[PDB]
Amino acid sequence: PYVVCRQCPEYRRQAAQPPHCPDYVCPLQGSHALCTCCFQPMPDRRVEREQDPRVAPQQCAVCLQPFCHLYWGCTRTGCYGCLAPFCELNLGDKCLDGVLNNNSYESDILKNYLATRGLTWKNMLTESLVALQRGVFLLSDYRVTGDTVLCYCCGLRSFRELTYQYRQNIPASELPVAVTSRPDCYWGRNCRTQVKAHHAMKFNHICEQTRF
Ligand SMILES: [Zn+2]
Ligand SMILES: [Zn+2]
Ligand SMILES: [Zn+2]
Ligand SMILES: [Zn+2]
Ligand SMILES: [Zn+2]
Repeated sequence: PYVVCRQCPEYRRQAAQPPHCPDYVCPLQGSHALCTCCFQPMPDRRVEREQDPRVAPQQCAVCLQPFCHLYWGCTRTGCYGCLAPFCELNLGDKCLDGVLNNNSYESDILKNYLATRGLTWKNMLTESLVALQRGVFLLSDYRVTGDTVLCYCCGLRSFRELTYQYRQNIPASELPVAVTSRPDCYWGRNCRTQVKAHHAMKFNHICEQTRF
C-alpha cells in the first residue's frame, strides 16, 4: 500500500497516483502507522522511541494503539486531543453525561451537586487522582496513574470508575432529599433495567449488588 504523509519527502508526493479527473522526513525504509482517531498516516517511530525517549509518544500505554496527537497534533471533529498524560486529558465538555453507569438520572444528580458548588469535572478528576495515588480509590487498569500517557477512550473508561468512587463518598446530607429517599435497587450499580427512565428515577443505583 502506497503512503504519503505530512512528513513525507517531496519526491514521494509527486510519485503517487494522480486523482481521477471527470523536522522528521520519512526514509525509504520508513514505515507509517495510522492514527487510531483521525485515520491519517504518521511515521512509525515507536520502536525507535524505545531507546530514545526524545521521540514523542505515538501510542496509548493501555490499549497500545497508535495516535498522532502528541506527535504532531491531531485534527478531527470530536477529537478533543486524543493523547495526553491522564491528568491533562481533554475529556470534552460532555464528559459527565451518563458518566455514572451510563445512567442519565444518576449523572444529573452528580451534575447538580457540582454546579451547586461551582465545581467542574476537572476539579473532581483532580481530587480523584489524589485518592487514586494514595490507594484510596482503585482502577480496573490497576496500573494507571495521572501520569500515564493514554487515549481518549482509555482515560474516559478510567474516568468513570474514579467518578463513581467520588459520587460514592458524597455524604447523603449534601444531596437533595429527593435523591437520598430512593431505595437501593437489589441489583445495584450493574442493574440492566436502570437504562429505562422510570426505573433509574425510582431506585438508587449508587450501591452494590445485594447478596445475603
Ligand atoms: Zn511520511
Ligand atoms: Zn487507549
Ligand atoms: Zn490523529
Ligand atoms: Zn485525534
Ligand atoms: Zn435497578
